[PDB]
Amino acid sequence: PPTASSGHGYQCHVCSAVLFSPLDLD
Amino acid sequence: GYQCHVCSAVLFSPLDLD
Amino acid sequence: PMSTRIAEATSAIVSKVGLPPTASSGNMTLTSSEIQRHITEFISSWQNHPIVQVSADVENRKTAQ
Amino acid sequence: SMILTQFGPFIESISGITDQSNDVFENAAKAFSMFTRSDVYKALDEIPFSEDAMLPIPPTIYTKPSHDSYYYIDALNRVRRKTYQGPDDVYVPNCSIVELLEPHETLTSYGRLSEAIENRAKDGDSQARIATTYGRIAESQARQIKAPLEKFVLALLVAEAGGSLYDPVLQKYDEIPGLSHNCPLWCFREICRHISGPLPDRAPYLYLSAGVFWLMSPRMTSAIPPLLSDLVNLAILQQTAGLDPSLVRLGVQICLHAAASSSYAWFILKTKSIFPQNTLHSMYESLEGGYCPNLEWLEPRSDYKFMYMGAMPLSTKYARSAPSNDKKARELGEKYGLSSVVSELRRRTKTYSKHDFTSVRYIRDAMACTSGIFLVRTPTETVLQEYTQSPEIKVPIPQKDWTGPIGEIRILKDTTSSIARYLYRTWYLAAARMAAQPRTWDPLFQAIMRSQYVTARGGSGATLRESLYAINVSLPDFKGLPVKAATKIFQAAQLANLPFSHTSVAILADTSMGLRNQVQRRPRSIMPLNVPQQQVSAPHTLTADYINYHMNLSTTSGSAVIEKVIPLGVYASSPPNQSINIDISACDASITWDFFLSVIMAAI
Amino acid sequence: EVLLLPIDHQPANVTTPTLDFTNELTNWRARVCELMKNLVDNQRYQPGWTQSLVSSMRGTLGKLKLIKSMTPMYLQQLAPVELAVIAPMLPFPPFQVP
Amino acid sequence: VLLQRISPLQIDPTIISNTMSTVSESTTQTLSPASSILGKLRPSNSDFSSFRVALAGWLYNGVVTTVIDDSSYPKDGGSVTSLENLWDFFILALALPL
Amino acid sequence: VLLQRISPLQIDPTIISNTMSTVSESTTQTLSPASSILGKLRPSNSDFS
Amino acid sequence: VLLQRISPLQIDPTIISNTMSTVSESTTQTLSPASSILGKLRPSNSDFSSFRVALAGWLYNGVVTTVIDDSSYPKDGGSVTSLENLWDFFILALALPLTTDPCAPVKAFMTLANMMVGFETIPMDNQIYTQSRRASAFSTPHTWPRC
Amino acid sequence: VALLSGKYPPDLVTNVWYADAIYPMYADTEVFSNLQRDVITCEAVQTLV
Amino acid sequence: VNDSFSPGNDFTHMTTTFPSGSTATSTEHTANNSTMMETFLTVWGPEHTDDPDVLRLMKSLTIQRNYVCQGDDGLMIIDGNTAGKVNSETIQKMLELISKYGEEFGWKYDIAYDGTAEYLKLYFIFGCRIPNLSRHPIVGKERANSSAEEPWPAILDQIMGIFFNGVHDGLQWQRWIRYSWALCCAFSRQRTGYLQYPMWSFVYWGLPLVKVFGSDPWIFSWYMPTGDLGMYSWISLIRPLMTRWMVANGYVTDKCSPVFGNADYRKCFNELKLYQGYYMAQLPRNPKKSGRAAPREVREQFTQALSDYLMQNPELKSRVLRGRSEWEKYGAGIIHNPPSLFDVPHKWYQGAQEAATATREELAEMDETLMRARKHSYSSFSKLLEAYLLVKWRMCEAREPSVDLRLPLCAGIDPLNSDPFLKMVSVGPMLQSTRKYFAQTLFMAKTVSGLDVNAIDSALLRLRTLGADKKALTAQLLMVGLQESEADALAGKIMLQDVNTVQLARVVNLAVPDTWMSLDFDTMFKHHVKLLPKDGRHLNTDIPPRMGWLRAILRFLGAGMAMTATGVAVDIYLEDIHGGGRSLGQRFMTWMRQE
RNA sequence: ACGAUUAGC
RNA sequence: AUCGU
Ligand SMILES: [Zn+2]
Ligand SMILES: [Zn+2]
Repeated sequence: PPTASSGHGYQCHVCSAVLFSPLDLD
Repeated sequence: GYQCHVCSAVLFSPLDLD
Repeated sequence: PMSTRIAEATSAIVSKVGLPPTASSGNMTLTSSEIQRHITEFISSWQNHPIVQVSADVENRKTAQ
Repeated sequence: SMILTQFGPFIESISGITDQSNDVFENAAKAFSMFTRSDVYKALDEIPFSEDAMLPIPPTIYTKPSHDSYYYIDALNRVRRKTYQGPDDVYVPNCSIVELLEPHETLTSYGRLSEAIENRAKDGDSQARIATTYGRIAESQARQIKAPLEKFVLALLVAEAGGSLYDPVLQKYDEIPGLSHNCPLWCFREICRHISGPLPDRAPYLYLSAGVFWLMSPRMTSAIPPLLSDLVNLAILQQTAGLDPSLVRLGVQICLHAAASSSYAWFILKTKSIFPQNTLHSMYESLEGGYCPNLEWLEPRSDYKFMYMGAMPLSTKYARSAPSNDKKARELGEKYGLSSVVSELRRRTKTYSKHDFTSVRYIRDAMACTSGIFLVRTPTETVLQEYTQSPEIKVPIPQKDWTGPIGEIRILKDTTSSIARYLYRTWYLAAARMAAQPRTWDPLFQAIMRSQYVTARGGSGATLRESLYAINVSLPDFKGLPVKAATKIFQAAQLANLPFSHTSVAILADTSMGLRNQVQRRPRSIMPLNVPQQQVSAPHTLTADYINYHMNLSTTSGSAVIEKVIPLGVYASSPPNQSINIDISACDASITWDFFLSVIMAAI
Repeated sequence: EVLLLPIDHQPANVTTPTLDFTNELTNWRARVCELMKNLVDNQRYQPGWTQSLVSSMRGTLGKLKLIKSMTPMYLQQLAPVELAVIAPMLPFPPFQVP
Repeated sequence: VLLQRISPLQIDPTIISNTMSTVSESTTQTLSPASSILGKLRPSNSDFSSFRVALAGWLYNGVVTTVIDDSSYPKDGGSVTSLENLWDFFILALALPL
Repeated sequence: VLLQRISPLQIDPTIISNTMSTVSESTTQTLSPASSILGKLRPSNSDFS
Repeated sequence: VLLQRISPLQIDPTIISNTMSTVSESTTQTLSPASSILGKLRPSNSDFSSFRVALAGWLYNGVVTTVIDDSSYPKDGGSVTSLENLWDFFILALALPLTTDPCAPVKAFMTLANMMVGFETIPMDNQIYTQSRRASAFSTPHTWPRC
Repeated sequence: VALLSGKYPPDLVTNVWYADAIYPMYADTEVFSNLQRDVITCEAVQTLV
Repeated sequence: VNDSFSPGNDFTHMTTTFPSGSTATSTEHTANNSTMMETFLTVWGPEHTDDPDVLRLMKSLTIQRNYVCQGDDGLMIIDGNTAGKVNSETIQKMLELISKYGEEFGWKYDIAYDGTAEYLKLYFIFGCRIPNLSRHPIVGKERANSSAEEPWPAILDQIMGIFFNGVHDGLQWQRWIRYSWALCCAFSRQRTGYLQYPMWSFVYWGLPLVKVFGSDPWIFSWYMPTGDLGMYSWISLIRPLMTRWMVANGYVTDKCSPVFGNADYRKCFNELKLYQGYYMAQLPRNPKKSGRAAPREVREQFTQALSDYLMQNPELKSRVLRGRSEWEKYGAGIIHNPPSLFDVPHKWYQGAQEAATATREELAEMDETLMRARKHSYSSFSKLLEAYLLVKWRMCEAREPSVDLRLPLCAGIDPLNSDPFLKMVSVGPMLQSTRKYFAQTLFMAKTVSGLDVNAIDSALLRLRTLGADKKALTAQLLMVGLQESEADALAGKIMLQDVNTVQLARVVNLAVPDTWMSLDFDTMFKHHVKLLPKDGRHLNTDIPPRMGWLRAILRFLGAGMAMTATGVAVDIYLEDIHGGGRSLGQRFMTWMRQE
């Protein structure tokens, strides 16, 4: 059940900051 | 990825974390 | 202006019934949602104070009379 | 846009956009290191300003007279500035400086003070002495900045290129106008453009380690170097505090009026209580609500035990009952041609009738809008203006109320009708309770109190050695070692073997001078007393410590806002219990040998 | 011309008061502390606690019962005087039920 | 406010701090009654205006019935095996008669 | 999973932790029955199917 | 000073610390009687000067009444549940008999009677000079309690 | 907290303290004004009926 | 007066003003102010007044109750009666009386009656502080003489001071942080070759950082403790994400670490220059002109002169010699550098040599030291930081508010300024003067100049924790100069007593940061940081009954994390210690046996 | 023959 | 405050 996420991150639309991973992004 | 709690180590395969 | 800016900020930070409940209705990092949940708990704890629940800064039309 | 092209990653790093790493930081640091001042001014010119950022600039800042008609030579062959407005017009004149510049080598468009005038003053000419004194004083005025101002301007430009910042708690962007609404920065750009003129160089002056260079031009005056720092301070404060544009525009108007006057420092000293007296001293003429702390500080008083018990609503009867501050404010605004600013402030103040956050923020902005610079003036003038005033005693102690001299002290009989009897009694009881109290005889206490003044800092050792050699007593000298020879530790080492009888002559030595500038206040002169002269005044400070520790309610607080009695002010400012501010003007010259010291020495 | 009080009033015959424990509030506090002590000393509860913690609780209860507070004395013999002084001049006269 | 301005008594919680600092207890224990009660005895929102208002409510019992707020009671019943709840019960029982 | 939709019995698994936190024991001891029972129970959230 | 010049008695500055360093205690406990008394009874040898002043005051009791200072008494009232107050009571009890104050015994009784009110009560004469007055406020010869 | 912790000033005399604290209040005399409004309220209700 | 701005302007001047810069000036000024105000309130006042109400007011207040004076300035408090606030006309007449009274003996009171309060340049209205922004200029610095400015590390220190001054004045936190970072980057590079300070050094100096390792931007506040505690706080806050970020890109090591796991933190930190910045930030920022070569026997007679000056009374020298004797008997070098009265001349000589101009060779040595520190590679952190990282914490529930959210306590802090507003509302301002509270912690009130009371107390507490005989403490106190009986009694007292967290903290070099001193930190240190975990004893966080001083260090270790994070201050519970309490205490002891 | 001189806290 | 000029 611990699911860390690595790589392939992108930007967020509400705040223009860039996140590390897609799961962290969502 | 899957991360151990007592020591922060990320193990890719879901089964070797146990 | 600064008055409406302060009012908007206060409303945003603060603002987030009698009916029975129904079925219809380890390695912890630091996160924006994690801060938000503490902020919500703090503000709920403040709002649930008996003195705050009835305290007012300006009197109404009949207390002055 | 050149800032963006040359700094792309760095803004995104420090604005919460992307990650903050070291390579981007080092590249940006290198770009900061290699960035010419003219390039800074070009990037400044690239700013697309708007209206609401433009305030008229008088034409009289540039066209100013010379310096000869402002100084003169009095008796005793001394140089000082003649006064035109009272006895405080002794600060730096706003006159032109161009005719005193000789071009520096390796760059034609910059110069410094000419060595010809320096030599002609050295060998004894009068006008040359006046010119070099004016040049050095203007240099000192211009040299009151931490670092070259272009670095701060460029750092502000880079920081504000990021735009609005998201707030994680408020979940929205911060609504603060951009650089296009920055009035002080536009004024800075306009002043630099007008001074530079056809010349390719755009910096009005360049600040080096020791000395600065002036860009010669007929429009250059001596009021520019403080004005530029003032405008940059105002712009930084506006950007980093969310100051409203109107108050900043009023502050810039005040600064420009000060520059256009006869003396910048004198005018800014005369007008230093415009904002605090119109805004802080006049709010809440009519209250309808708000919350104030219900402080209550306990009966144990010397320990400052403060307790906080909720907040109580403000009643209507807790209005401003103090006498109105209108007449003197209006008169001051009329005297110095600042009627519009005062009227605007008074009209704006009356619109706040509730003690919410907005009124407090408006007060903070108003107090922030005042001009903060380090006033500077010639030491021979601060000495002649501060150390010549004497107290005015209208009812002195009668001559018949004293006795015969105990050496050089006459005890004051307790049958006197003067008010000094109670002061004498208090000091006498303090001295007795000290002398009976036993810790003042343990050798450790004496060693500590003897080592209090022994500090690695100057204490006028030259006068000490001169006075002590005047009686043919020789003190050892140390040569070849790298210790400083002008410190009190050196004096202590020199005064080791000598007894008190030989060193008692040095008590009457002539103290050396000292000086340090201060913000919006006249500079203070300080006289450091030599080591035996510190020593001889031990019982005075000790009984004063006893008084301040037991007899009265007082504090000996520290330098920073963190180490201060903040609660006491919060308690004293609450509406139910109003307070009075009592200040003593020129307390240094207050106490003399006529009344205070005369009573105190006998009491001790 | 009569005002009621939930607690009884016993006037003071001296103008230099000082701490004493003879009044209902201090009696109530002492009895609560004694009841807590008896609850701790219950044979169904003492074995559940360690030896040192029982002594710590007993000492805390004793100090709490023997604390030096003048609030009970004030409520007994000075609060009614202030209430009766304030009550007449007041924008809303006292409205009371027995 | 009038009572607070006229009364000679003033509230000072340092007496409790001193009388609980002078308590004897062992360090190796896993919970300390003195520290527990000291932490519990700090009012929420740091307001102490719930006592003068309580006194002023005596004048008006026909219209105002001053009751103890819900949050004062323990969140879910309680347990005498728990020292924090025991201290909460002490507070409630000592404050109710006012 | 059908009975889950109907049953009003909700777990707050912190009940055991809260009721076991306030248990008197010395630090010098080496068994800690509260820690033993907590480590044996391992209160989780999915342990109700 | 004349007493100090010729008196053979002297300091011995280590007896108090030597007789407290060998007290068997437990480091787990928070309160420590030896560390409390060693801090409450700090010697500085101005004590000997004060002692000789008190001793020389014996010769003049018709003009001088060498009462004990008020600061020595516990602030407000003491508590028998307080180790510091108990040690202060010990210090006061040892110090009082050497004074020339006629009302020394009643003060010695009241310095203990004060610090244990409520815990242990005795009757008083009037309600002004009650059981919880300052022990130093019993200077008059006929303020001695009938109890 | 208020019940458990509260002390008087170290040296007070109750009659002097109350005579100091009560005087300002008595001078204000707004007690008299209300009575007049009560009279006119009673007259108003009676004339209304 | 021999100035430099005007040639041929040397002269002498006789003046009657009381000297400024003397030892006794401020104390006697305050004493005289208090005495004159008291005599006015007592005798002069009623003798020159007629109205009854003003007399009633004047008989009511005394300087012991409501008057606070410090030097030139002063403040008087008029308390409210039952009928509201005191009438203004009586106050105005009394102020006129004060003005008349002050001129009799040559004083001109500058009296302002505006409804606000001013004291030590602090402005308050209706119980709300107001920081005067203009009094603290950003680009200004006072210079009296025409001396040249100090080198570049000095301007680094000045920029850090500017940032701290902005912190105390309550600016817009996000914008102020961004601008401080901009200045940081601007002033970070200087040529001689070129020298640069890696960002991490500036972070170690106390400047908060915005967004690293792909975390959430604007996540750390500036209440970050400066120094080592500060590094631990943010590293422990963001560790489980730091390890993930390290592993995600080319940093994997088969060895498992108790702190970071299977991530090659060594190579990553060396590449990121984090070790380089952390170590370089500790180097001195002034030229080491101290220790410059001196001909011998001259320094010797100099030091002998200071030694003779310091100790003229033989008995104090006898005390020091005894203290050294029993120190050699018992100390046996358990602590490396015990302070003593004989080393005061050496410190005075170093300080007197320090206040001098530095030659070019000293600056060259400084730049060589910085370059060598930058070029070097470091295997691991300092011992204290590695010991701190072994502690894990958990944050469950936020504190209940300590101040009403509608009460303005200070300007600049409001809903527009989220972080300071939430921090002050959750924690609360300090309602006690910090000076007395800090004073009550010290064992010795004052010491001879050239020695530090903090150093003496730290040595005493180290000699307690590292087991040592009582005699060692007696010898140390004798070496400080205390009398033998008092030294013995104080050592006996120190041996067994327990002391609050601040003093114990000093044992490992930890002090409350100057930023926290505006808030009520003591209550958080006492109550809202609990060493017992929320789910009982874990048998791993078992502090032994010996080395019980570990609790204070753990309290700051938790409090740094509790205060660093943005938003509401949250109650924090101890979770786990890797090596065990006794192992961590052994690490602290083996560090104490150093320095 | 001139020259990089200062408080207290 | 003499070797800087
Ligand atoms: Zn987003
Ligand atoms: Zn693992």
